[PDB]
Amino acid sequence: DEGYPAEVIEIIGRTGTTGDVTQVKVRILEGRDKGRVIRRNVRGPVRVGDILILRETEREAREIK
Amino acid sequence: MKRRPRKWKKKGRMRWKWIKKRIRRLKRQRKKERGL
Amino acid sequence: AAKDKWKLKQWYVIYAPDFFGGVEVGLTPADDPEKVLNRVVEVTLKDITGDFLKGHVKLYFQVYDVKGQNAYTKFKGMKLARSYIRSLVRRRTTRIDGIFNITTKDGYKLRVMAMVIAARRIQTSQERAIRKIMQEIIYKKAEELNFKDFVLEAVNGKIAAEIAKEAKKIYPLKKAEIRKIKVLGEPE
Amino acid sequence: KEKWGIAHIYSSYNNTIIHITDITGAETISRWSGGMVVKADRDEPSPYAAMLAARRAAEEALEKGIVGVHIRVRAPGGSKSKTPGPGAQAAIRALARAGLKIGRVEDVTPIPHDGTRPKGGRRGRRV
RNA sequence: UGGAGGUGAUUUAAAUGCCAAA
RNA sequence: GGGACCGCCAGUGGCGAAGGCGCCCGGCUGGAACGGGUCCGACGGUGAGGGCCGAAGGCCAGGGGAGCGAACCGGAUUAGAUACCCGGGUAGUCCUGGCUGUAAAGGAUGCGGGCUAGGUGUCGGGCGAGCUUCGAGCUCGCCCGGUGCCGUAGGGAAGCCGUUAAGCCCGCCGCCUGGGGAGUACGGCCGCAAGGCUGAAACUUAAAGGAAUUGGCGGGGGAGCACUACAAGGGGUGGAGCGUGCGGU
Ligand SMILES: [Mg+2]
Ligand SMILES: [Mg+2]
Ligand SMILES: [Mg+2]
Ligand SMILES: [Mg+2]
Ligand SMILES: [Mg+2]
Ligand SMILES: [Mg+2]
Ligand SMILES: [Mg+2]
Ligand SMILES: [Mg+2]
Ligand SMILES: [Mg+2]
Ligand SMILES: [Mg+2]
Ligand SMILES: [Mg+2]
Ligand SMILES: [Mg+2]
Ligand SMILES: [Mg+2]
Repeated sequence: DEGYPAEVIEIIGRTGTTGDVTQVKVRILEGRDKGRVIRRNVRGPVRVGDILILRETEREAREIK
Repeated sequence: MKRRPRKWKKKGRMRWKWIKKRIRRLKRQRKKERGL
Repeated sequence: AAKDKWKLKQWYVIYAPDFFGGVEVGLTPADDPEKVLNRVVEVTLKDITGDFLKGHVKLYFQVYDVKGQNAYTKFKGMKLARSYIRSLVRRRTTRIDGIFNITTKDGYKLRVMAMVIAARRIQTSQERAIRKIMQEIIYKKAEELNFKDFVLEAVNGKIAAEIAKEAKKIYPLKKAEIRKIKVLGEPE
Repeated sequence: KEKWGIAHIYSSYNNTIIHITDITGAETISRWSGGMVVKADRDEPSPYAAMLAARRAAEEALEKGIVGVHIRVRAPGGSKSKTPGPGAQAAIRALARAGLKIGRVEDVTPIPHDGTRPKGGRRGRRV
């Protein structure tokens, strides 16, 4: 309902039609899946140590090269 | 018909298969007009 | 209404046939005891006897008799897993198959599929010789034993060991197996 | 003791079907497809639709006493494609997250030994 | 290093060449 | 219950004159390689006329009909869409007995014989040596016959070919003589039909055709770049009246 905080640990690379999306790896900080590491797509500038708020934690982005 | 493999090249002409079909259509008509 | 129709079902216990131990293998729901007949259940050999080696052997049991909440089964067929056989077949080896129709001592009709893998490519005459050896061994075993003993030796690996030992004289081998068994008819 | 069932998963390029039955295969517990959870034809084969359908099926099965399942996943096979669509693994993962135990996993796509001829002529689709 | 084969796929629509050069 | 088809193993691997031939067991039958102090004794090569074989499709009689699918009937796309795409569907594809005799039927390379550096794979037979779980097994070397690659002399317009010649020599048969008109007209033979084999002229034309080079282009591939490109943003022009430049009248 209020989402789950996750923390950025690694930057993978840019993607998207116009290069506007970045793929990152995050570690969940709260909820049922605390501690798990999954990769995600993020819009906007981001750096290591940022914290995202996820509305769901069972979708994982397709790996890029 | 006799083979002329030079005719199958496509530069500056239409496809040989369809020229052959057109000729055969035209030959049937002359044959039918002969027997009458 | 739909939840009402579900509550009418009862759960029946399924047992393995007599010569496999007659142990419990699972439960099936059904509203009328007659509808349980002829249902088929597949289990691995590892469940019947604990050993992590024979986990790619699959057995089929078919229901024939219901008494109370228990259903009893008969042996129907055996098969090896697809991923296991698909891993033995490689390039630069040779695969020999032979499919035979047999009758046991007590008039049971079986069809048996056996397979052999050789270390390299071989000539077709050597394939024919190996296939002939397979046919001889299987016919003799079928004439020798009863249905239950034949099935037990077929799944325990004894027949395959005999076939490999006999066929090493034509070419060194990599594997030898009974790939598949299906029961075709029963005595009267 | 333990009531175990079977999850049949059918995956193509156009849709996904998740069908939970009992151990013998003859009695149906639940059955959900992609077109029952999403409204766009374009989204029927997507992984997210697979997750939604799998969750619905798992809940319906859990309420009726099933504890775990064995999984049988298939493509259309036959003279059609032999490769499962994108929604197979997503459906497999969502069953375990919903509370069922998972048994053995195998694929049962039907494969011919040189059978019937495929549609499209001797040149195939020309797009 | 340079070659020869095989099996798979390949995300809407998109026709034409006039004044000239003289 | 039914009709068609034999996956992986499978290999510039095997067999056949070519077309073609891939589930297993049994019967009949054709050809080739190797081994050979065996027999005959030039019995040979090519082959005008003539004969037989010959993918798919088609035709004539009788069966069969699962899947696919000319014609055709619907749904879309489009300026139109007699198409490409989607849902159906007759002939045909399959079996028996005949006719037809055609393919980029291409190794685009007719067949027999002698000779002219090497190197390296693989299939069949034989010989020698060494191993071995004693296997119709494994490794290495040599001879003959098939089947691939790289290459010296030589050849060639070049691409390339090179003991599997497109090299040097000894034979026989077939075919060609600038581009079109034309594989047409007329005559003849063959076929149930569809068609096959044979095959000119009047006239027209200065090139047609081959192999390779430098660029330019692709609704081909890769690598890079730009606020007169986009993405993320801030402000606008296009609607009104007026200043000024241009077309027209
Ligand atoms: Mg020529
Ligand atoms: Mg739907
Ligand atoms: Mg198009
Ligand atoms: Mg143009
Ligand atoms: Mg159609
Ligand atoms: Mg050919
Ligand atoms: Mg040899
Ligand atoms: Mg050779
Ligand atoms: Mg060379
Ligand atoms: Mg004539
Ligand atoms: Mg601009
Ligand atoms: Mg912009
Ligand atoms: Mg204005």
